[PDB]
Amino acid sequence: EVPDNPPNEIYATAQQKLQDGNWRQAITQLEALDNRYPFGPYSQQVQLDLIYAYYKNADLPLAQAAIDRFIRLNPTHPNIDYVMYMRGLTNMALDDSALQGFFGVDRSDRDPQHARAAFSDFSKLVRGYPNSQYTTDATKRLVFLKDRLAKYEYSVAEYYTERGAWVAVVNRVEGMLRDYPDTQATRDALPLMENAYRQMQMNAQAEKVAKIIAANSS
Amino acid sequence: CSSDSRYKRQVSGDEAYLEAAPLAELHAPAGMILPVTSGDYAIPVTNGSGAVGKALDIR
Amino acid sequence: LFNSEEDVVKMSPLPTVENQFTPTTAWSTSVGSGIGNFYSNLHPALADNVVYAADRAGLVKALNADDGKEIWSVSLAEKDGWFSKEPALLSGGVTVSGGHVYIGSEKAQVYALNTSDGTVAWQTKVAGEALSRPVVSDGLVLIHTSNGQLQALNEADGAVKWTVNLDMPSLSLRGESAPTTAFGAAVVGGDNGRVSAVLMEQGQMIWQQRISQATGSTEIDRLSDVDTTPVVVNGVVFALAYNGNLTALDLRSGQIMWKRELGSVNDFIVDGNRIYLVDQNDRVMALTIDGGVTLWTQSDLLHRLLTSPVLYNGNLVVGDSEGYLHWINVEDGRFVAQQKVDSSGFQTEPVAADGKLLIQAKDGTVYSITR
Amino acid sequence: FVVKDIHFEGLQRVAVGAALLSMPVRTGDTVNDEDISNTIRALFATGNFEDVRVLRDGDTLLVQVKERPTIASITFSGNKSVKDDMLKQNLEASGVRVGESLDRTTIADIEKGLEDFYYSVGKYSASVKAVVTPLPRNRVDLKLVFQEGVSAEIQQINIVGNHAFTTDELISHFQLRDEVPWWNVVGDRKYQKQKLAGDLETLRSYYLDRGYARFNIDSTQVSLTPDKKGIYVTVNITEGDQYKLSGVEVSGNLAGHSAEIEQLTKIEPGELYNGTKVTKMEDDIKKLLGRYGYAYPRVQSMPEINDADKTVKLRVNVDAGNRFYVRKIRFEGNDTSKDAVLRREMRQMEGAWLGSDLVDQGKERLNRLGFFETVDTDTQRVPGSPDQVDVVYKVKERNTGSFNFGIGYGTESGVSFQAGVQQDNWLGTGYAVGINGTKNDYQTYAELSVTNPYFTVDGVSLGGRLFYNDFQADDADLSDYTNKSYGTDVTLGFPINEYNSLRAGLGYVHNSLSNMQPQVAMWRYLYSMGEHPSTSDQDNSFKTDDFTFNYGWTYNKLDRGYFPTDGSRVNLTGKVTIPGSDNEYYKVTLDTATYVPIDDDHKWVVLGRTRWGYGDGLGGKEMPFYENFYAGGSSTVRGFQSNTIGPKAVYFPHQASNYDPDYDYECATQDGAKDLCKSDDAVGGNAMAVASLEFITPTPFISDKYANSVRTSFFWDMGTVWDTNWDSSQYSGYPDYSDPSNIRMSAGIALQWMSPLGPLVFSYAQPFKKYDGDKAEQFQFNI
Amino acid sequence: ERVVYRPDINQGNYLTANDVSKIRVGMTQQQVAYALGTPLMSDPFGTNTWFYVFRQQPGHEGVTQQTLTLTFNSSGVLTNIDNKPAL
Repeated sequence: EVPDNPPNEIYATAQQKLQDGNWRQAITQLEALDNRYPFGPYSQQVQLDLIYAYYKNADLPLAQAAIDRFIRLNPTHPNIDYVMYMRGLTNMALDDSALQGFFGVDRSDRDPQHARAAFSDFSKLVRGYPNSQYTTDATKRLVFLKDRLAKYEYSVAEYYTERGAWVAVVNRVEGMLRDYPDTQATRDALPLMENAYRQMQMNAQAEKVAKIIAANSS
Repeated sequence: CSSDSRYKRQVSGDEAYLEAAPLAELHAPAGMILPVTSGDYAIPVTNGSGAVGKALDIR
Repeated sequence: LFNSEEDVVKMSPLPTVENQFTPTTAWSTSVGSGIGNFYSNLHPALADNVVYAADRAGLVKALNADDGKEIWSVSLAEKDGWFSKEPALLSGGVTVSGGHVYIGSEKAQVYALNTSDGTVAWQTKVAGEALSRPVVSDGLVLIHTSNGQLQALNEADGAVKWTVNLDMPSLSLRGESAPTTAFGAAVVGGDNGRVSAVLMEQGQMIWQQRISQATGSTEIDRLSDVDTTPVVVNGVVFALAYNGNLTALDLRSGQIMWKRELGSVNDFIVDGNRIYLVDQNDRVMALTIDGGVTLWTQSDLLHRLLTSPVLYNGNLVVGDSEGYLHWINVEDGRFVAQQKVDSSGFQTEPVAADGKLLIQAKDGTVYSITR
Repeated sequence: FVVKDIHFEGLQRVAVGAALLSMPVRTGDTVNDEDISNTIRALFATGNFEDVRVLRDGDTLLVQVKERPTIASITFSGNKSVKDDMLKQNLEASGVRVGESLDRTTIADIEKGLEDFYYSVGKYSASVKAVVTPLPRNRVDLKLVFQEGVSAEIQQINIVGNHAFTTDELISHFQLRDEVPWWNVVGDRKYQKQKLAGDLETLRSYYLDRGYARFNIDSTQVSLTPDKKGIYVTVNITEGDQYKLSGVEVSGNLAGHSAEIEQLTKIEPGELYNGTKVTKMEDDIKKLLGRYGYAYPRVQSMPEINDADKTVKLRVNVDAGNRFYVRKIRFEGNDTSKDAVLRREMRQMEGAWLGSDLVDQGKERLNRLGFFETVDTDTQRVPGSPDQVDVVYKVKERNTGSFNFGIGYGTESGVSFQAGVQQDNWLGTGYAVGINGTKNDYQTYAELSVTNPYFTVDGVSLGGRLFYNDFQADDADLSDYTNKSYGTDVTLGFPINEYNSLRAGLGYVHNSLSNMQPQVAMWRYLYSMGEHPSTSDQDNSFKTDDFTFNYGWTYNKLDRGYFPTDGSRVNLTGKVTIPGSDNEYYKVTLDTATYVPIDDDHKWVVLGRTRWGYGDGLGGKEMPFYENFYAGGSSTVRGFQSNTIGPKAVYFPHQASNYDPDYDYECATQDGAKDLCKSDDAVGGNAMAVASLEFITPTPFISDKYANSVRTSFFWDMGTVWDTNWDSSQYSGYPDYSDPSNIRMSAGIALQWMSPLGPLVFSYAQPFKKYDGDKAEQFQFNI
Repeated sequence: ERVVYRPDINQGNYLTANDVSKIRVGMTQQQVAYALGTPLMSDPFGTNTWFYVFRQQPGHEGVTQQTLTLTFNSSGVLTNIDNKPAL
């Protein structure tokens, strides 16, 4: 797909095949301008344009690889915030996404193992670039990137209330407490540790958790 | 390829992370307190700008 | 599948098949299957008009050297072994001195068979299977085995006089590693690329010169089968390293008179100032003894895996592992005769004795050749 | 001289400044002719510069550089079986690759390094030449010819130095093949030094359990036989003497388990010393302490070899951890399921001391989950915690459910459809959900099958089945074989043993038939039913509400839940009737699935498959004609058509069977053939003996990424179905199946395709031995 | 209901009666932690109370229990070893 030119014509194909929407064409030119010439001046912009080719082609592992090809090779661009935008968003869709969500089929009970990354890479956005043009989009994702990480811990907190592992309830809930300070499922985790304690004959500790619910009613 | 009936938009897909706003904060009463902000999931929500989710610009 | 998973070796043919002095056989006197396809250091011996020959399956013969008929025909169907009447697997060659057919077997044993009847007058355990023919001399039965050991067995009665380590082949670096007694030292190379003098009276290393390397940093292959055992002429150790690196050095000090210490020499003799040698191309070349000046060379038997270039019937004789015998000019490399008395090929050096050419092929076992 | 300008001529991976800083005559520094000579070498010290010509215009330098950045391609040739990536790696070890700077010093560093790579593969007989093929603007190509002569094969290992524990039994734990003459080709025997490394320690464990605690290998020396294949290894060993495991001195942190640890170290004092049992008695203690909450059970037997009586004494030094270790566990790799679906599959419970077995059996339930691809874990220590280890079960899940269908063509008729789909582990629940059924122009079928596999968390498996077949066969009407069948079977799975697991069920079989076919064996069972239905017409009805009791048994001695390779699972399922049933009968059936590896790489695996059944009346009755056994294509004997294998009925002298359609579905009726007309369809028998004989095979062109999920399997599938209660008087001039020997056979290859919808098996198979009434479609695809 | 016998459900994390004898009121947390290690549950809103609490049911024939808490003070010095039997 790449004509062997100087990389600028290969960039001239690349930026036009970006505007084509043919990322399949655009990735090949965005790479092979830099493959035979690893001295492209827009290579940091290529590493922006590659994710812009990758994410709009849904190439989230390659978009994460272009982040590494941005960060290791040329992070001189202060679009690291864009890269921290294009990392916390890239690990977001790569964690748990399907076409089943037209009427509400579950995807938060699943493993948020890459939504764990999508929180932190957006957390690197809102910390390493707190005033940046992308912190606001991160903040909207980051709340689901805590709460789906909360509701999965709630999904572990719920079964030990069912199984009878009441120690493991308290280990699940107070971890969900100390991690997630505002998620409602943490208030839903809250009476389980109490009802764990009543099964574990710590009803004094449970009534303290019932006092927590009394002030986490607010 | 495309549908021979030339019809799209029959599904909306998953976009739920795009809109999540911080829920009702937990207020631990004194003597019953637990430090709820130990992990990074007490989000460093900061002053930055732009639209929400993925609809914001991608260079 | 397995027609494609296996692979093959490459060789070259033998030009100039000659019959000018028309080569014949003196008598064909086969033992059985002899040295076999695994390279053993089994070569037969001829003494007293009686070719005391042997094969690794056990049958040690006494071929009466007019027709090669077995004077005695006994077997070394193995007695200690790990099973009664196992094949002998004669790793060392047939040494005959006195009333013993000394043959080193792969049981780390040198069976010494009474040459009147081939019965074991003694046998003695060595350390490891024999990379060397048992060099029986000076009251000693000297073997350089695959573990680098100079085993000195007692010659007439059998007793390990000493076993001392030498240049040690780390693998079974196949080749004649043998200790040759010279000036009071069992002057010995060693199949890892050195040459050395080791005091023959008790096994004391007089010197050892690293001639070249083997199994590392000058890497030798699986076809690498090169003697380091010295052929000392004029008090000068003319020998090789294991990669074929030819050298000429002092006998009891090791000081290099000249060298071809880059060489690919497989087999070599020192014919005056014409060192006839087999390079890794399996080709004949005469080198000097004040240097390695090529007086003449020959590639008319190219990649025909040569024996040692010997002199018999007025021509330079060498066999191969393809069954070709050759009668080379002793000067510049002309086939004067060519005999394919076998086709299996000659893993023995030609025993040009009794005015004949007693040759033991690997499976087309002992013939004798005249022209 | 002092430079005022440098002419930087040709870099292509080097900067102008990166050249300049490499120049000691950088623009502004002094220039000397030695400093010019210091510049050619230091620009060569960039490693990217093929030639450097530092010249100057008085002092103003002109540095003519030839360079070797990006290698534009690398060409491989002469590699018949070794792949180019294996040839790429040692080339990459020499600091060159495509799109990277060449170094012409590293040309032979590829080649001999690949020969040293060829040295490792059981070859050395190989040469490489890295041919630098230049390309535009500086670029290059590494053309790599591969002059590989020949790899080695193990010929004859010569073990030296043992005569009291003889060499011949030390050769006994190896295995090779023979006979490749191009027309009787069998196997290969290629030499590997790493296999030979495993060969020598197998010799060590060969000695160690006999008593030989002084066994050692003196040296090991492989032949450089000039055949370039010859492997003849001079292995000097010292066999040592036998010893006696004569006493145990178990010690250390036995963690309060001193008795049961000593039960693990129970020996015969004076048994011929078994160092393998000594090895076995050590990790015996480790599983015991691991189940007792000690994740770090450091056990060290010291067999102090007491040569004075030719014995050993077993100084066992044991060091357990501390009381608990399971604080919590984590689940990772569950992107399509809930964690509780696999937490109900797990048996190690948090807030407890560690049960090492409780981890693995729960992982074995995960190994028999089927909605997994691997079961791995991260049993990581909570640091600074003698009672805590957190077990991150990082497993890999697998897709759920599969579709099935059997229609021939759509949009060609009325409202008519055939359904069927699986959603076992429904959206991550564990619920085995598979529902089929078909409302057509011949039937209206609905069938439901659901399972709550964990009604309780003991393995109590609430599985229910329903079916409702509004089936009339609708040739014109009810006139041709109505069979309305409906009922249920709700069952429960429970491990009495988790290998030996029990099955039971209750069969409510409400059948409502009318105008059944005039077949002789069809009326024969109805004659045994006490009815006397009309031979001359399909006008007769049959309502049987059979109340039957089912049973069965599971054997589970087989590894995986989705792609097994070794073991056997035996699967009983039978039935019987009760007082209250409309027919008093029984029927027993049993299947097995045995997995034996041909070679122990488990990619050549025998698949032991057979099917046997039998049924009869409990007393005065018969196992029903709708309970007869069938086979054919799209089955384990496939290559035929569907329902072709079995006994064959015969239409009676038959008439207008409430109007059999006029010369349509002629069943000896008023539409011709009014006689005892031979019916080539499988009426089936009360017994069955059919089987499948298939082999797991590797594929070298389908990648073993998924040639281990594509199970390429040839077969010679044969089998017979027959009737032990067959009337050879009613079928005297007809197919008689009282004989059990009615062998059909169809041989071919099945092609399993692990899709996103799971395994998809398609096949072609030619019948080479058939029998009565076999219809054959040689291409048999199974969705 | 009408269940004859059920397979049991267990949950450990408990101090034994030997573990009560190793400790005493006055003992630092760490002298407990040298012999009895860490609990798998402690007090997340009060003082140092090391919960070692056991649960088991004997197959729908009631339910057994062994709560054993270690209420140390804020300094980790033990103030209460509350052994509680079956509920």
